[PDB]
Amino acid sequence: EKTVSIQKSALQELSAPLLPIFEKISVMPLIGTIDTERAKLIIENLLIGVVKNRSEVVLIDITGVPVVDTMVAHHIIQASEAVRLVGCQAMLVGIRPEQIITTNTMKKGMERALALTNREIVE
Amino acid sequence: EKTVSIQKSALQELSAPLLPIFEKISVMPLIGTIDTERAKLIIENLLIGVVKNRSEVVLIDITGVPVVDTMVAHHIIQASEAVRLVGCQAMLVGIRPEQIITTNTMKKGMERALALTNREIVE
Amino acid sequence: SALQELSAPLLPIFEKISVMPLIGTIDTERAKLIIENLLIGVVKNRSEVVLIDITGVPVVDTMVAHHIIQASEAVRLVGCQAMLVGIRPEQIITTNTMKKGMERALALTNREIVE
Amino acid sequence: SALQELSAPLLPIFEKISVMPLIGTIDTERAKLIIENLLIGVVKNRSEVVLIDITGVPVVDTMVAHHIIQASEAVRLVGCQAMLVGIRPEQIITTNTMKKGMERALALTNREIVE
Amino acid sequence: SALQELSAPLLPIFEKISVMPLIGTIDTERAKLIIENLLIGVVKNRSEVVLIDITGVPVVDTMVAHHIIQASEAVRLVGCQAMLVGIRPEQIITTNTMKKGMERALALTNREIVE
Amino acid sequence: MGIPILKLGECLLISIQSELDDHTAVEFQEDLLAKIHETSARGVVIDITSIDFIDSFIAKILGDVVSMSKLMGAKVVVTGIQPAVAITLIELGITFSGVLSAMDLESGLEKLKQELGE
Amino acid sequence: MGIPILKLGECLLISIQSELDDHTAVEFQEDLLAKIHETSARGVVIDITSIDFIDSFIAKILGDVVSMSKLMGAKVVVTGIQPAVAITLIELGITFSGVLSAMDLESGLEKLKQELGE
Amino acid sequence: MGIPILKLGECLLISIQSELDDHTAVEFQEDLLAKIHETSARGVVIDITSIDFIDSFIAKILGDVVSMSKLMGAKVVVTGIQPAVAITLIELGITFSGVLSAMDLESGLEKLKQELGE
Repeated sequence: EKTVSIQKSALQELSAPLLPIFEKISVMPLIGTIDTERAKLIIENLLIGVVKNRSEVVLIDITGVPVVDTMVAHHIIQASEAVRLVGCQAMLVGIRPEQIITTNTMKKGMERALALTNREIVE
Repeated sequence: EKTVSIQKSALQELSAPLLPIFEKISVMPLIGTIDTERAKLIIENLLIGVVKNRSEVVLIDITGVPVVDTMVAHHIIQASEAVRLVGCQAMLVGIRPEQIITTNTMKKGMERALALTNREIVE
Repeated sequence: SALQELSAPLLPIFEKISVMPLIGTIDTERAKLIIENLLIGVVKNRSEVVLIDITGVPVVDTMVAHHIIQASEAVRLVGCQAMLVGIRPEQIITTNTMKKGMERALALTNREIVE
Repeated sequence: SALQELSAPLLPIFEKISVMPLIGTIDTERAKLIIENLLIGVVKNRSEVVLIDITGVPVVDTMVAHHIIQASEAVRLVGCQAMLVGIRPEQIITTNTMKKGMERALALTNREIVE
Repeated sequence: SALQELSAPLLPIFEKISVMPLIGTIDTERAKLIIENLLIGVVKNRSEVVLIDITGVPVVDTMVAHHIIQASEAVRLVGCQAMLVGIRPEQIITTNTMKKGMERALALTNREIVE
Repeated sequence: MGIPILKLGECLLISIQSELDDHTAVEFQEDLLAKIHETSARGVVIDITSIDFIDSFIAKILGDVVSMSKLMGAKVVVTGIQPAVAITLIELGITFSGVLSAMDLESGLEKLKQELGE
Repeated sequence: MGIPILKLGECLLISIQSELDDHTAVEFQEDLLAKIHETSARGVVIDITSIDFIDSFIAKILGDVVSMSKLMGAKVVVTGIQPAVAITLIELGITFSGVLSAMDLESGLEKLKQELGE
Repeated sequence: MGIPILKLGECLLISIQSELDDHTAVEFQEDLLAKIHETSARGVVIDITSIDFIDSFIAKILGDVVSMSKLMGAKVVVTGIQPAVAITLIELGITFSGVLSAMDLESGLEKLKQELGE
């Protein structure tokens, strides 16, 4: 575990499609991975940034700290616009001891991404 | 002890943005990861078979074996007819000891990706 | 076993093929070529949706998807499985699902559907 | 043997029956009815155009023809032979051949074909 | 006497060739290319009306026919003989007559002859 | 004899009957090209419906006179290949692409005729 | 230090003067791709009008910077090739297809803007 | 050997990489004014984005061809002046009136193609 466990810290990507930049969080759910938003908000304004998905549709589960995940969803209203939260699993939404826009699936988020910035899918 | 090596293979996501398919790879293009293509192909027939975007813009660099990565571009003609290849690097294309569709970036890739599925993004 | 399962509509003859894992079943090449001029039909879908796997017989399979083109319209291998694309040590048109290859079939031969 | 000669197109899902006219092969009742709910098919063809003749089968082949009408809709027999219709004590829409049973099947579900 | 030919009609230059069966006259592609770049060269003709035949190597003549595409624009061999092609031991465009070899050359500059 | 050439409406519906000899094909090879040179045409429709056996040099000669009349400026087609002669082309590795095959002499006419003006 | 790049509305340009060695080109081959990373592009236009002789290894380099710049996304136009470079020296082991050659730099743009970018 | 000057459609796009001394400046001065009479032209776009330091013995040579070309019969534009070199131009003090410079070679050709020969 010399350089494998630190190269895999550089695996919280941010692919850059059409103007809403979307993310793909597969598996890094522990508290030690604080950088899933720190390597988002830094590189948010780096390119031209508008409303950003998260797309955590295959992830189980956040343990007891959504402070790093869903409290900071109010903090990308600052640099960028109002982020979504695409496709929570059924075991994930059960964890509610304690708003934000969400979407059932990944393609429907892009259906209302362009409704925000006034675009459609024609032809 | 060695739980780092598990969940190192399964970080090649296949999110479906507007239903062609999307993908993204980081810098791990070694020959031991044959799942860079055989885990994108088992899902390719599962969801809709229209054009794939690999988007390997951060991958520096492949070592000496692109015949597992550029033989599949002539092999997702099977079960998907199609394929592109988005944003190579300079030292990456420096490896040419020896067609398919390529594009500079994703926001110009997604334009002609919707040409094959015969749709526009306007207004 | 005389099983070939032609089931041919108006112009496009096609085929439904389960596991037939021997070169002794070469008659799916013989009966397919002989039926190609017994009716005037130019498109041939293939539909190998449930077939895994094959090792040493694409020499019958791909070449019979090559020598129809010298007698009719081109063919389309429909639904090559995920455990089949890796075994390609050596083109044509093809597709993914059976009903959408048929939708592509009329477009090459001057026909469309309406509702 | 254990075989299902059933392709999977759109809503006119059809079938093909070659010569297996023995009552032990009840899977043509099983692997059609149990596949019927797995994909939404409204109308349904048979195309038993080859096998001659039928003696102890067709009560199965007509209980299949009335376990689909109560399952979804509109089974239809396609092209019975000449010896096959000798003494049938046992309705169902039928037709003459496969290319024209489909156009009486698309027209049943209010869908059309132009050019 | 060193003379091979040239002409220069409206936009597309073209070149005549009478019978001269040898290889040592490589000037017919030298004097072609040193003048094709002078004026604004577009598609050009060869017109082997009287040429019977080049003996063993028109590879020098037919690979330079590729190399006009990299210089300015494509080329066309107008009216080969029935014996000049008579054995082919080894693409480009061609036409049988000069009167329609010129006609589908003005289409390559998108021009048509109205009355 | 044996090989007629008809010259119908800037098209050559040349047929091929039950002939076998490669020497007859060499006798045939000059007859097709010297016709289309002396009589200017634009598309040749060969027809090999009768032949069921071929030598290896026949596939070379019929592999020639398709590429021969292509170089003379004619979009030559091949109409009505039998199954058994199409069986023995999967072993002899000829590469009949760009030859524009057809189905029969009826549909083989308008398929070439749609590729020329009309 | 002699090879400029003067990009013009997502369409680059390349001037090339008289070279004498392939050690110049290896320092040059990295410079073209380093520019096409820094800016977006649709077609680079290489101009080699001022060259009358070419080293055979340099032809391997200029035949490579086509395919180094195809993968980045942009097209290429090798405009204004002289006779004496082309006639007996580009008969070597090239595979020049899909190259879209031109005649001069003014018309070389309108053989690219007619295809891509407009 | 020399400063690479190309041509575009009815315009000239001269680009400067670097210099040596006044001897290269008079050699470039003899290059441009001869070429603009060696062919026909109406607009020169001088690119000096790659220069960060210019001596007073050189700025008059770029003060010459910015005004000797107007009398020659073509309007000129010197796009992309660096901020380091732009200080010592007017710290010397020479007005570039009638020049109408721009920021980059794309936007430099916007005004010149608009103004003369719309």
